[PDB]
Amino acid sequence: EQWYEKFKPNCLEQVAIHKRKLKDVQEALDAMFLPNAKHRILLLSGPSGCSKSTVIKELSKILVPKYRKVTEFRGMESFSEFLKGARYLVMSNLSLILIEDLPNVFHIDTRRRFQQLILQWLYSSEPLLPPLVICITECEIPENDNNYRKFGIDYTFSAETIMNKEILMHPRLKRIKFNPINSTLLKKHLKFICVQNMKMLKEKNKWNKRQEVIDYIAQETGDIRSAITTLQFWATSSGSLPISTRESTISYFHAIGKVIHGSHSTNNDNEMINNLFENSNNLLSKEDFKLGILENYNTFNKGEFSISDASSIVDCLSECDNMNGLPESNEYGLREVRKTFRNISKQGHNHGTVYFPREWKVRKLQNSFKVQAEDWLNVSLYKYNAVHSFRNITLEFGYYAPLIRKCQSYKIDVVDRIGGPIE
Amino acid sequence: SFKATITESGKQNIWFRAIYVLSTIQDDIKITVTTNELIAWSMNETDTTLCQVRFQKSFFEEYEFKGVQVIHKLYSFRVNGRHLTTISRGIKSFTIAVNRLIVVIEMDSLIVKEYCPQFQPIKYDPINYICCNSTLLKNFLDNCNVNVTDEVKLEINVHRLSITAFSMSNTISTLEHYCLFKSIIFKLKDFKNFITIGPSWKTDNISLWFCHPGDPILMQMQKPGVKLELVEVTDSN
Amino acid sequence: SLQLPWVEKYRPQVLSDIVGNKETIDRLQQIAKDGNMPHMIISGMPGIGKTTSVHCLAHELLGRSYADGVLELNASDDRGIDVVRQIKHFAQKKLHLPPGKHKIVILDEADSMTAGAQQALRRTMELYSNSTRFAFACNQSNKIIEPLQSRCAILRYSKLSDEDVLKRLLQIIKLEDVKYTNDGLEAIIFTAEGDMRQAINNLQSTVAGHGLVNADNVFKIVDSPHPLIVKKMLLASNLEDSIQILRTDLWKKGYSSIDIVTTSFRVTKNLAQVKESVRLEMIKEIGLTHMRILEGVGTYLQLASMLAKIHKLNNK
Amino acid sequence: SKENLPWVEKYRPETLDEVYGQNEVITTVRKFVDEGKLPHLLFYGPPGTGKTSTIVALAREIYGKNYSNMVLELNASDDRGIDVVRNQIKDFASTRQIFSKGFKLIILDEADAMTNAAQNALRRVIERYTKNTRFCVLANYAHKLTPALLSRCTRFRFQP
Amino acid sequence: NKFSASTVHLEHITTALSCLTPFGSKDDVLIFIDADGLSFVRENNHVIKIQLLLSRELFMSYSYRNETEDHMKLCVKINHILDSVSVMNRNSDDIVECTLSYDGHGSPFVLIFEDSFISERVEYSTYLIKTNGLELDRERISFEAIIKGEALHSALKDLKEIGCKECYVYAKTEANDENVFALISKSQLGFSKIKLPSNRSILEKLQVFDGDSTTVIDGFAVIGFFDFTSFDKIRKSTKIASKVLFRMDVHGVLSVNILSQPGIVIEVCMLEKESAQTEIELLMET
DNA sequence: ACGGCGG
DNA sequence: GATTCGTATC
Ligand SMILES: Nc1ncnc2c1ncn2[C@@H]1O[C@H](COP(=O)(O)OP(=O)(O)OP(O)(O)=S)[C@@H](O)[C@H]1O
Ligand SMILES: Nc1ncnc2c1ncn2[C@@H]1O[C@H](COP(=O)(O)OP(=O)(O)OP(O)(O)=S)[C@@H](O)[C@H]1O
Ligand SMILES: Nc1ncnc2c1ncn2[C@@H]1O[C@H](COP(=O)(O)OP(=O)(O)OP(O)(O)=S)[C@@H](O)[C@H]1O
Ligand SMILES: [Mg+2]
Ligand SMILES: [Mg+2]
Ligand SMILES: [Mg+2]
Repeated sequence: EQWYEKFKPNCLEQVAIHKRKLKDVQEALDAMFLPNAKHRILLLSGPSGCSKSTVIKELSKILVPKYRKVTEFRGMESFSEFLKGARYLVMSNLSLILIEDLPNVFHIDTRRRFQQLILQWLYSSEPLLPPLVICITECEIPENDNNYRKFGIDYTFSAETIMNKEILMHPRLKRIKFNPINSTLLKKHLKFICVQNMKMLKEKNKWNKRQEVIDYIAQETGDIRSAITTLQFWATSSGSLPISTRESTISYFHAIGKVIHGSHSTNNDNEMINNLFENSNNLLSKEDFKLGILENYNTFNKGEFSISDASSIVDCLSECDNMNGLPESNEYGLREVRKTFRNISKQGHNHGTVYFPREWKVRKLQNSFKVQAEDWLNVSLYKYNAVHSFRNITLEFGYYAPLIRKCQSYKIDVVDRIGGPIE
Repeated sequence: SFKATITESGKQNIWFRAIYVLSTIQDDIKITVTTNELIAWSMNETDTTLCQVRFQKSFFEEYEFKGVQVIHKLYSFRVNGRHLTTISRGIKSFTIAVNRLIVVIEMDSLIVKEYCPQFQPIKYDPINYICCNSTLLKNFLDNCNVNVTDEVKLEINVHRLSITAFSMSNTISTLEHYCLFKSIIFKLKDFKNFITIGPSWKTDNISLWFCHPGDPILMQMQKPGVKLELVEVTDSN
Repeated sequence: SLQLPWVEKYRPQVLSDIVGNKETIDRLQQIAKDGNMPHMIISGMPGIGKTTSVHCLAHELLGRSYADGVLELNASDDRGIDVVRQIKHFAQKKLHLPPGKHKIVILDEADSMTAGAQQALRRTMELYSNSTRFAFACNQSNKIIEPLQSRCAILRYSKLSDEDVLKRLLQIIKLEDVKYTNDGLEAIIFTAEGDMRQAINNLQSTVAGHGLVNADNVFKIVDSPHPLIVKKMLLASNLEDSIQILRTDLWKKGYSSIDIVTTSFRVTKNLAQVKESVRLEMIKEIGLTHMRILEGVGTYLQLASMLAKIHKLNNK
Repeated sequence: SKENLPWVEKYRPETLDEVYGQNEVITTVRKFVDEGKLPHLLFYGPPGTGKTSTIVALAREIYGKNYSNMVLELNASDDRGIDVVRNQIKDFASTRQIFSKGFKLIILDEADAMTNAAQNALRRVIERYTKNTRFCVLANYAHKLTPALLSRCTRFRFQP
Repeated sequence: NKFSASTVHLEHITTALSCLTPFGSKDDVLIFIDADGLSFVRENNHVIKIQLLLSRELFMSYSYRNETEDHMKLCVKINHILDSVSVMNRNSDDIVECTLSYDGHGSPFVLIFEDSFISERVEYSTYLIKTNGLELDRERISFEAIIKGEALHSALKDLKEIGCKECYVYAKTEANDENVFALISKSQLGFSKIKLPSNRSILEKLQVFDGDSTTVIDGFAVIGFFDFTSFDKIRKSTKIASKVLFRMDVHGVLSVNILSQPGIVIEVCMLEKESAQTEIELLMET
């Protein structure tokens, strides 16, 4: 049929996966096939076409007939009925259950049901359970049709957003992140396919010029399936049809690094910025990206650059923060940051490591402070007929009121600085 | 090749109810075809339940017979349950025949309705005894909601038989053929449907064949021209 | 009341009448004959032949079974996850096609589909790949999720050149025996800006209005692309000429100030021969002017001030 | 009757004769009407230039007494979401025109306020039922309309 | 009062209102007041129109003292009327005498409910008027079928249960008494057909003409491609229909005439789609 | 007359 | 995209 379906691996050695990752997956899987196995779930996450399920199928074609099929799901509570009958696959029915089919997680209700049902699976009191494996493909979700929801699963389709922290942190859940197929494996396999089609490629007179495309494809995509599809399309072609492969999305920190340091592929700042906006406007249009720029522009040279440049960068960021959510604001801010870091960049710089903004922690602390202040206010209102504005609680009482209400206690009420101390 | 006709009221009702239960077990209901019987059956996503209903040639006014798999020749095919459950939903002559299935409906008001549902050829995929009455289990099971109770316990004793849908429970005094020659747990969304197929052709005993907790349990009912079979898995350990 | 517009009257019916993308069109014809058409995603800009090529491919491939073989779904039709769960019965349908032929599901405007629909389309494309094939047609390929693009062969249609527009215009003219001159057709191509549909519409309007396709008659009913007038205004040396353009060719012609500001933003993004610092300063000034326009001050003085600031940051 | 109306509404043109200032577009649309073929039009210009008047007078010289059964006028005062486009406009376009005055007309006044989803869905209603219907789009700001919609519409600019 | 009508058989007007619900449930309603009777007209998307008529004989008193104009037109919303009469029918078992009233342009539509103890009075606000162009040509009928109400209602219910995204109608009368009338549906099941019988109790009369309603010919069929969204608007009216008359001309307008048992007369006009024809012919020759 | 067909 | 650790291989 199709090369990515006709040349599918028949053994693990034909699977395009790294040796160490393969070892980790193998040992984890075998440990999940033990009578009382610490780990109940195996959440494999990664980009598309990284042999996430290919390797699982091959491994369950060996492990299953050793301690005992893959029983794949077919995507409100239909998944409940499926999993209500996916637990009887016990010994003599041990059949690694693979959930590559995700019950619709773009819908709030069945997303919560998916999460709260996999939790019940995690906390099940049954003494014997089948090895549960979930494959989630990390793919940025494009810009919708004006969707004003703009929720978590409306920006990125990732495990973190489908599952809840507890699910992903549960001691009995093992997560093995997957990486794009390296060019070594990609060339090694795209050449095996060519020594199986050297006949047609010879009569086509492309068998001679095969390693050029085998290398260009291996350098353009980490997707094995897309690589094989592009190879099939080029081989069956006649003329000099352009070799185009699928397009992948950059990461958040990848985009930050591109803005700060740049990209080797392009030494043009304008072209790089325009392409980043064109292909990635679902992240370059979120305030967290500008917060990341502010938090990580000091990771250039480990923070050993002029103060004038830092002042210019932060001043521009502040100016663009009052330009509303306009498209020009980000295009100005990122361009200014890149220009500033381009003029000062040289050779000999041991750049630092970037980090995610801590604004979420500050917001959580603000919420905690609010919760603290409210108790003080109502206590006063019921015990001293006292109404105090939250502004005065945050500027005067938060500090004086607990000091007095504790010192008088020193000789129901608050004895500690409202919202914790200032450090 | 195939031409079958149903020309009675209760027979149409049993056909409808069996078709709906097969449709609610699997989206595509599976019908195989034999020169002496008509076999309809379904499957589950996790391969747990197996409900099969067989219609003998005496159940139809005419049963002429002239993909194909030999074992006696046998045609097996798949057709959508939800589509064909509305066709079988007064009727004077219900004719079914055969790349799309052919079914003819002739109303008592001389209205003839024609449908052409598409079908896909496929291949055929073929202790203690309890003979409790169907209605006693019916009244209890119709009082159990699938959403709130999922499993049913079948504890058989020589003194009495008590069934618990779990913890709503009911007890039936010992039953006609309680041959022990125990405890069994299985699902409920299909048991109620299976026990409610039979009581549609009014003119009523269910047979429970189970061996071990890890072995499947078989349900059998008898009709003058209809055969009923259900096999469900039970928790191994 | 019986004539059809030239855009639809002369829509190609065979792959040989689709100008441009020579290599892509040749590949499509080869797929039409050989068969075994892979999953494809056809991107590009408006008016290039992304749907006139997928429909022609489906015609020349399925042929007589083009009624039970081509399940066409587009934005005008509902395409929720429920629809994707019409796309399943069509795939499960068995039709006796010639060897090498497969059913085609033409999902026009796949960039507007919901993500749940795409996540289910993956299931359909995985379980029924041996009987039916999917032909996505879109304007921006990034709107299709990466797992779907992984299973498909991406074919990007480039902008139609002036020669492939002139050749099709000459064909249509010879069929419609209209009168022309070289300068008129050059102006039609110039205003088309790589759009075949816009070129046909402009030619039809010029023929209807006057009859003779010359430069004057074309330009008195079709205006020169305003992005190019914005670019001319932004690249002026002194402020006199820039403000002069802004007034005569943009304000007195009826273009809205907000349109001018948005076009200026895009022009600046794609501007050449300008330093990066200058470009980002101009972007900032254009953003400030956009802010002022959106707040209510849609006046010519704001645009004049923006051009003055741009000149000020150019000359230093 | 028409003596207690504001002068802006009392002096609304009723025929294409009374629309002044815009000569080229009026001449072109008159020739289009006479020739019997009317393409998908798009009228662009500053407010109060005579776009609504022009299209309404054109649809009165194209239909007549059946200007109420052949023309479907939707504007910003009406909901024009994705459901509206998929149902009301689609059913108006699919149905037959009782043969009256050839094709039916759909006037989308103030289309710049329409959401992008509706404009994207209207693309395959404009170019599928072009044999029975012709769409007219009136807008003051062209940046709010999708480029695909601009591609399939003939642009006429209403000068000040 | 320029118009006044009184009745106690409120079930008739209730059925009139429930037969007007299918044509949208929150929109404007046109009421035409003339000496002959009381008529409600509704139009949806310029593609389908209903016209119910309550004759003078349904009211003991029907004055119509208006003299300046022969007919009076008023536009009132239907959601207001529905929401009012819904709570008024709470005690419908009482002997209620409904009284319609209208004093002319600018005056509200009054609807008084007197139980001999309580006299509820409601004044419905009248809106400006935006409905005849959607009428078949009487000299161009291509087929004329008279069908029983119960059979048509059952067929429509079946088509609803099958989904029936699109619908087709057939009208062929062959040389003998071979009156063929069928309602084909394009549904999930595929190509489903509901054939009305040729017997005279269900199909009283089928006559196919050459677009002139005068020349009868056999062997030729008239095909109508209708959207079932519009075709289901007559189901609620056929539910109470004794006999249903179907008429279509070559311009693609289907006029469903429903008569109830005197009762109420319902006229539905439906437009035909642009448009499978050979598939229709091949399925019905088979 | 009772069972089935908001985030 | 950067650093740091760890291989595998020529
Ligand atoms: N050497 C190879 N190793 C692995 N997979 C291969 C190889 N050659 C061909 N393939 C095929 O490439 C495809 C890879 O699919 P997978 O990566 O397992 O699915 P996936 O990771 O979920 O990708 P997405 O996100 O679903 S599109 C399968 O269809 C394989 O059969
Ligand atoms: N390659 C081509 N050769 C000749 N005419 C073409 C070509 N491409 C488009 N056209 C004309 O454009 C009209 C059809 O437009 P389409 O090809 O469907 O546009 P499109 O490429 O699909 O852009 P979108 O996605 O619909 S905005 C007809 O008038 C065709 O004659
Ligand atoms: N060319 C004209 N000749 C005569 N009166 C005109 C002309 N243009 C506009 N008017 C008058 O101005 C009024 C408003 O113009 P309209 O055509 O109704 O609206 P418009 O010009 O389309 O502007 P917008 O975009 O709808 S706000 C009309 O009712 C006329 O009275
Ligand atoms: Mg996979
Ligand atoms: Mg297109
Ligand atoms: Mg207007």
